[PDB]
Amino acid sequence: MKKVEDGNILVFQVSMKANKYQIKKAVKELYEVDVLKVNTLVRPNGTKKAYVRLTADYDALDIANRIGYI
Amino acid sequence: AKQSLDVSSDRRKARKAYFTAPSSQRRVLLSAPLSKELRAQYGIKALPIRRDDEVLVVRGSKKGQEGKISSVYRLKFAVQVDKVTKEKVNGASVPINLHPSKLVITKLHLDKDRKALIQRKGGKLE
Amino acid sequence: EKAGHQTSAESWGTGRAVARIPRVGGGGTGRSGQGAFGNMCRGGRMFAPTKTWRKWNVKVNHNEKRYATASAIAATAVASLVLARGHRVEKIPEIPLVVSTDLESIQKTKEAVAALKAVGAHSDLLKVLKSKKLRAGKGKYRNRRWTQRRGPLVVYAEDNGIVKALRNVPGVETANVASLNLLQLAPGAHLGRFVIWTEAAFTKLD
Amino acid sequence: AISKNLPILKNHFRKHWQERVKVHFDQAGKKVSRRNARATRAAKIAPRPL
Amino acid sequence: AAQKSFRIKQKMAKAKKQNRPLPQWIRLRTNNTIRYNAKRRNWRRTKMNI
Amino acid sequence: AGVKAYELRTKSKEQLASQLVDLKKELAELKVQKLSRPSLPKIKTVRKSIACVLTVINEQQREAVRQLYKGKKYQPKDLRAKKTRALRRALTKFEASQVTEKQRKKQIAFPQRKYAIKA
Amino acid sequence: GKGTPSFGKRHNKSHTLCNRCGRRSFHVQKKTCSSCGYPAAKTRSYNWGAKAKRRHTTGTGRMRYLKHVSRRFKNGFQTGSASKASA
RNA sequence: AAACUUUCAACAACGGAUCUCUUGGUUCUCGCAUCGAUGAAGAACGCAGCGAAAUGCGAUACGUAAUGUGAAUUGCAGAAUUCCGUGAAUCAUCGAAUCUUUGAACGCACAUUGCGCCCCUUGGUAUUCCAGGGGGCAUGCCUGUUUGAGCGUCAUUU
RNA sequence: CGUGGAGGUCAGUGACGAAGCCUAGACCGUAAGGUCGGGUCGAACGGCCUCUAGUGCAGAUCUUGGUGGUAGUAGCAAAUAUUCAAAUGAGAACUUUGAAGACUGAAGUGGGGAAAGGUUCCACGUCAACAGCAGUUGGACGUGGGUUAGUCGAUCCUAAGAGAUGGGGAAGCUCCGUUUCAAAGGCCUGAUUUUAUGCAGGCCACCAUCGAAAGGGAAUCCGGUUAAGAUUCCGGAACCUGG
RNA sequence: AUAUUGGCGAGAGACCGAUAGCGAACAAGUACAGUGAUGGAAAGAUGAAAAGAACUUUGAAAAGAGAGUGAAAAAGUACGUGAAAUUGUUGAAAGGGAAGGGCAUUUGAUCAGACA
Ligand SMILES: [Mg+2]
Ligand SMILES: [Mg+2]
Ligand SMILES: [Mg+2]
Ligand SMILES: [Mg+2]
Ligand SMILES: [Mg+2]
Ligand SMILES: [Mg+2]
Ligand SMILES: [Mg+2]
Ligand SMILES: [Mg+2]
Ligand SMILES: [Mg+2]
Ligand SMILES: [Mg+2]
Ligand SMILES: [Mg+2]
Ligand SMILES: [Mg+2]
Ligand SMILES: [Mg+2]
Ligand SMILES: [Mg+2]
Ligand SMILES: [Mg+2]
Ligand SMILES: [Mg+2]
Ligand SMILES: [Mg+2]
Ligand SMILES: [Mg+2]
Ligand SMILES: [Mg+2]
Ligand SMILES: [Mg+2]
Ligand SMILES: [Mg+2]
Ligand SMILES: [Mg+2]
Ligand SMILES: [Mg+2]
Ligand SMILES: [Mg+2]
Ligand SMILES: [Mg+2]
Ligand SMILES: [Mg+2]
Ligand SMILES: [Mg+2]
Ligand SMILES: [Mg+2]
Ligand SMILES: [Mg+2]
Ligand SMILES: [Mg+2]
Ligand SMILES: [Mg+2]
Ligand SMILES: [Mg+2]
Ligand SMILES: [Mg+2]
Ligand SMILES: [Mg+2]
Ligand SMILES: [Mg+2]
Ligand SMILES: [Mg+2]
Ligand SMILES: [Mg+2]
Ligand SMILES: [Mg+2]
Ligand SMILES: [Mg+2]
Ligand SMILES: [Mg+2]
Ligand SMILES: [Mg+2]
Ligand SMILES: [Mg+2]
Ligand SMILES: [Mg+2]
Ligand SMILES: [Mg+2]
Ligand SMILES: [Mg+2]
Ligand SMILES: [Mg+2]
Ligand SMILES: [Mg+2]
Ligand SMILES: [Mg+2]
Ligand SMILES: [Mg+2]
Ligand SMILES: [Mg+2]
Ligand SMILES: [Mg+2]
Ligand SMILES: [Mg+2]
Ligand SMILES: [Mg+2]
Ligand SMILES: [Mg+2]
Ligand SMILES: [Mg+2]
Ligand SMILES: [Mg+2]
Ligand SMILES: [Mg+2]
Ligand SMILES: [Mg+2]
Ligand SMILES: [Mg+2]
Ligand SMILES: [Mg+2]
Ligand SMILES: [Mg+2]
Ligand SMILES: [Mg+2]
Ligand SMILES: [Mg+2]
Ligand SMILES: [Mg+2]
Ligand SMILES: [Mg+2]
Ligand SMILES: [Mg+2]
Ligand SMILES: [Mg+2]
Ligand SMILES: [Mg+2]
Ligand SMILES: [Mg+2]
Ligand SMILES: [Mg+2]
Ligand SMILES: [Mg+2]
Ligand SMILES: [Mg+2]
Ligand SMILES: [Mg+2]
Ligand SMILES: [Mg+2]
Ligand SMILES: [Mg+2]
Ligand SMILES: [Mg+2]
Ligand SMILES: [Mg+2]
Ligand SMILES: [Mg+2]
Ligand SMILES: [Mg+2]
Ligand SMILES: [Mg+2]
Ligand SMILES: [Mg+2]
Ligand SMILES: [Mg+2]
Ligand SMILES: [Mg+2]
Ligand SMILES: [Mg+2]
Ligand SMILES: [Mg+2]
Ligand SMILES: [Mg+2]
Ligand SMILES: [Mg+2]
Ligand SMILES: [Mg+2]
Ligand SMILES: [Mg+2]
Ligand SMILES: [Mg+2]
Ligand SMILES: [Mg+2]
Ligand SMILES: [Mg+2]
Ligand SMILES: [Mg+2]
Ligand SMILES: [Mg+2]
Ligand SMILES: [Mg+2]
Ligand SMILES: [Mg+2]
Ligand SMILES: [Mg+2]
Ligand SMILES: [Zn+2]
Repeated sequence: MKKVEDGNILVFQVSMKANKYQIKKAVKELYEVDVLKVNTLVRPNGTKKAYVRLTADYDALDIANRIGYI
Repeated sequence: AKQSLDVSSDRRKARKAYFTAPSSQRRVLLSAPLSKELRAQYGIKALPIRRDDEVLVVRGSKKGQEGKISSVYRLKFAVQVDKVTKEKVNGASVPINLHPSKLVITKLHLDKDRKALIQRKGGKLE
Repeated sequence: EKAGHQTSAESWGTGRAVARIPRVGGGGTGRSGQGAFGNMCRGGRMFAPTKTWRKWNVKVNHNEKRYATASAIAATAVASLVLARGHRVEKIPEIPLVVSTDLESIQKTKEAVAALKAVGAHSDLLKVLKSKKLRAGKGKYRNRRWTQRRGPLVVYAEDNGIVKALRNVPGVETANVASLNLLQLAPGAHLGRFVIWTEAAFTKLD
Repeated sequence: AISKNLPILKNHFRKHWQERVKVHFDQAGKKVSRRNARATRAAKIAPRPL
Repeated sequence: AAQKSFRIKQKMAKAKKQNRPLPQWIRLRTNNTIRYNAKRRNWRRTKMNI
Repeated sequence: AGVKAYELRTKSKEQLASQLVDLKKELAELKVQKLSRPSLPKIKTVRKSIACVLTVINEQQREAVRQLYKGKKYQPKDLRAKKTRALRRALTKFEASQVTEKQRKKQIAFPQRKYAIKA
Repeated sequence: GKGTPSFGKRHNKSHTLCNRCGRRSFHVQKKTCSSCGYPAAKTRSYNWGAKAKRRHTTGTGRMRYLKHVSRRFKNGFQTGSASKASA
């Protein structure tokens, strides 16, 4: 949550068949947002996690509580 | 006695099929016989008990008591009556589980289909 | 047959301070180390294990079978025996019991029953029934589960629905003269059934 | 294993014989079927003989 | 480790999951018999062999 | 309440593909709520419905194809009858019924007579 | 040194998990599995090892397809759909 | 005389015999003929509102469609619209689908979530670079198709 | 004499208590054994005539399980060493913290990795079992959190090796061979401006592939930041490869 | 017409009755051992129904003591019966380097029958 409050990062658990490309686009397409980069990692339980930085125009935090969570 | 060839009087197989039997089959095993009253009425002896049905425990300790079948607990092979219950030490209450075969039907919840069942066993209805 | 033996146990030989039945090998599992094959080890094979090719059935001399069944028949007269052998005949007309041939044709249990009663059966049918008991053994759960005394055996000549009338009544067995079964003529090798013969039947004997 | 005044028997159970042992437990269950399957032929094969 | 295949990363993860205790509601079902997780695994007691 | 089977099968081709899109949105939204609540069984019946949709989007397009191919030598193996591998290469009635010329000439000539004894 | 010291050096797999049967029986250097026999065409069986077999024969598994073949058979391999009735 | 040792008893311990049970195992018998390149058996990994397993399923994941039944499911929470009804159900039946990663396993590899080729399509200012979406490319052999080879060899040119 | 099971019989006994177990109580038998009382107990069981066998235990270094005397015994003695006090807690020789006494002595008991483990990491909760005293502590238990890369590895390369392929052996699983008595392939554009790619040159004869987280190898750094991640994030500043 | 320790579906038994019967009546080819080929267990029973003990009290707790449930807690998720070895308390007795045994009787404890 601090990534979102501090970093402008949207953390998503993501499909393991998906790459940085497919993640970036299918975020762009699903939330109407512009993305900087997509650092990812495989959680120790078998789920890809996505660190996702939006560009300076979007305040991820505002996005976060407009998608639903907070 | 079993004069057929596709029926078994073997005690093992019997008790398996009882206990393992699926829900759809259980409905039929959980039958109650109609009341002397309801019997001359629909011209019919027994019937697969169902929910919003009315009943008289004509056996057991709960003899005489009567009510609406709250739920049929196929899983537990037992029926529950809304009105016949246990008040625990902590005063909270809990359902007793009556067996269909020890009940008697008093008023039949009726359906298009309940009707058809009754009509099919050679019954009649008022 | 393959049982006792689904192991791999070799002995351990002498000298390891322990007895020398073969022993399960390997490790990590309790079973590991224990006795095999031994007719005295747990999970052994059993000594001289039963076979299918036992002599089950017996060849009896065809002619004795007769002399037997015959003898069996002669005693179902003989008052004393029929009496001695169970069978409340304490007070039936005459031995042998000969009923009408009309019996052979009676077609409803309920009918037959009270016919048989009139002929004197009653006390005997009642003697069964008063006697269904739970098989003492384990046939109690090998579908040999109940048990009860033997009733009258009604021999007929032509079956015109008698057998299906008397089927459901407990103790009463039926038989056409042309057969006649030594297992029913002296059940348990005890001489003197309670036989009730239709006349047409009776007359077929010679 | 020669002893007493018996005959000399020649019983051939030295191969692995316990393996090839045909009990005809089904003597009955073959008659029946044979009967059952003769009847179906009469039936099938029209008013013809067997 | 500390540089393993996904193939192993994976087994390791499945491994992790099964290492939980019997969810205490299963115990309360009808006819339940399972008292405890009889299949549990501890890292310094039994090794899983890749 | 869920969606239904027949109610879909009349819904239009891209009415149908549309509903799927909106179901997947429902799901998305739900999976958010799921983690912010001690329970959400509701989810079970929306993901159940997506199935039904896809199921019917498939059924229709399939016997769309199944028919254009209906009535010609060669149609996709997955529209072909499954039966059994061996069944699927047993001789066809015809190539089995196949008698020789010389043969039928005799079958015809001397066929099995329905005779009978008695008199 | 042939005991508890020489076991010190044990930390090098002879087998990894075999792809065909997932068993940790895949001989790395010898590149075959010691149980199933991958990558051989046939699966490895032996008649002197039956408990071996019994640990793998059809039925030990999911039977993903084979389950239903007796049913499918039971009704003569029914191409088609079912109609409708009453009640 | 205690204590202690020993013996009998009562009660209580330890242990799990015995008695009685049995959805199991064994043996007999009858009937029947159906795995797979239309991807089998087997593997792995995942799938539930709350599951680790057994069972079941396959990113449509304890299931979708269909048909029969005619009201449950049940440990809790639940929808509630589902009750004179295209309709409850962890039901039965099953003819329709979905069916990850693999396996004879088939583009090549594989102690690698490793590495290419082709067609269609979409975005990036692109026949050619990158990315997303679909559909493809193993081997032996048979019938045929088409394109070819050899002074093996026939004819035909002027 | 006695046991499991079968045929017959006693219309046998029994929830008003069958079976079983206890019983320095009673009785019958030379004995094997049989019968009763009482206590415990909960669904079955017995007499007589016959039938049947996986039919009687003290041993077999017998099998499996269970249990003793040994015995509160042997023992818990290697690796210099501990101490005062507070805090917490039902509980403190043993946990937290402050003090003091010491050690390892940079060939470390320091600071990191390779193999191997797999979550042990970190937080919170927490003592039934475990840590051969203890336990308020732990690598334990319950519960959550945590592993971010164009440049760091894999990936690519080839080594010893491994091993398909045309083939050659072998009844056959399969053995031999690796460029091998093999018709073994793909690149640059031009020819297109029907049009998409047929052919117009020429080369090129290399004939798989696997095989190195220490060999070969394109390219990154410093400061900051976390309960737990960093040459992977933040910040600033670069560099390589492709287009 | 023959075969059939496999497969799908059935009916059976003078069979075994949880140390037996298939190794497995149970989440058994499981858990666990081995580098591997392989090896491979133990483990069924509260009651009719959880009515699975509110509440009070001692305790840090586990628990104990009351209460309560039930036909029975002499059924309390250590759960039907609950043998033996072996153990605690209680009662009785004997014991100068074992103990047990045989015949006989004293003494103590205990008991049948029998009379009318
Ligand atoms: Mg901000
Ligand atoms: Mg009916
Ligand atoms: Mg009364
Ligand atoms: Mg009931
Ligand atoms: Mg043998
Ligand atoms: Mg010894
Ligand atoms: Mg055995
Ligand atoms: Mg009896
Ligand atoms: Mg008995
Ligand atoms: Mg011979
Ligand atoms: Mg003939
Ligand atoms: Mg170990
Ligand atoms: Mg539904
Ligand atoms: Mg075809
Ligand atoms: Mg070792
Ligand atoms: Mg090696
Ligand atoms: Mg090899
Ligand atoms: Mg292969
Ligand atoms: Mg004694
Ligand atoms: Mg006691
Ligand atoms: Mg027993
Ligand atoms: Mg019972
Ligand atoms: Mg059986
Ligand atoms: Mg039969
Ligand atoms: Mg197999
Ligand atoms: Mg599973
Ligand atoms: Mg389940
Ligand atoms: Mg549910
Ligand atoms: Mg309908
Ligand atoms: Mg189903
Ligand atoms: Mg799909
Ligand atoms: Mg391959
Ligand atoms: Mg791949
Ligand atoms: Mg593709
Ligand atoms: Mg050709
Ligand atoms: Mg040609
Ligand atoms: Mg005797
Ligand atoms: Mg006996
Ligand atoms: Mg026996
Ligand atoms: Mg007496
Ligand atoms: Mg008593
Ligand atoms: Mg008693
Ligand atoms: Mg009982
Ligand atoms: Mg005898
Ligand atoms: Mg014996
Ligand atoms: Mg002896
Ligand atoms: Mg003994
Ligand atoms: Mg001894
Ligand atoms: Mg002994
Ligand atoms: Mg011992
Ligand atoms: Mg002590
Ligand atoms: Mg000491
Ligand atoms: Mg010492
Ligand atoms: Mg020291
Ligand atoms: Mg200390
Ligand atoms: Mg300190
Ligand atoms: Mg110093
Ligand atoms: Mg030094
Ligand atoms: Mg240290
Ligand atoms: Mg480190
Ligand atoms: Mg480790
Ligand atoms: Mg954890
Ligand atoms: Mg820690
Ligand atoms: Mg403690
Ligand atoms: Mg520890
Ligand atoms: Mg300790
Ligand atoms: Mg302690
Ligand atoms: Mg933990
Ligand atoms: Mg990464
Ligand atoms: Mg580098
Ligand atoms: Mg790469
Ligand atoms: Mg080779
Ligand atoms: Mg390589
Ligand atoms: Mg390298
Ligand atoms: Mg730093
Ligand atoms: Mg972080
Ligand atoms: Mg660190
Ligand atoms: Mg940066
Ligand atoms: Mg910059
Ligand atoms: Mg450039
Ligand atoms: Mg046979
Ligand atoms: Mg058979
Ligand atoms: Mg039969
Ligand atoms: Mg057993
Ligand atoms: Mg026995
Ligand atoms: Mg066993
Ligand atoms: Mg069971
Ligand atoms: Mg175990
Ligand atoms: Mg019980
Ligand atoms: Mg028990
Ligand atoms: Mg129970
Ligand atoms: Mg108490
Ligand atoms: Mg009692
Ligand atoms: Mg009890
Ligand atoms: Mg309790
Ligand atoms: Mg008990
Ligand atoms: Mg004396
Ligand atoms: Zn394998």
